[PDB]
Amino acid sequence: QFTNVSCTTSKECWSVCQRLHNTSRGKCMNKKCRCYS
Repeated sequence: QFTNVSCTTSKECWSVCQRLHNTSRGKCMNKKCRCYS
């Protein structure tokens, strides 16, 4: 799903995603960091 968190390095979506939802896998798009199941 989407998160209002922007990014610079994929390292960021990861921790955000796993903390917020039961995930771990994440990757960012120029618009924002994004999470995946």
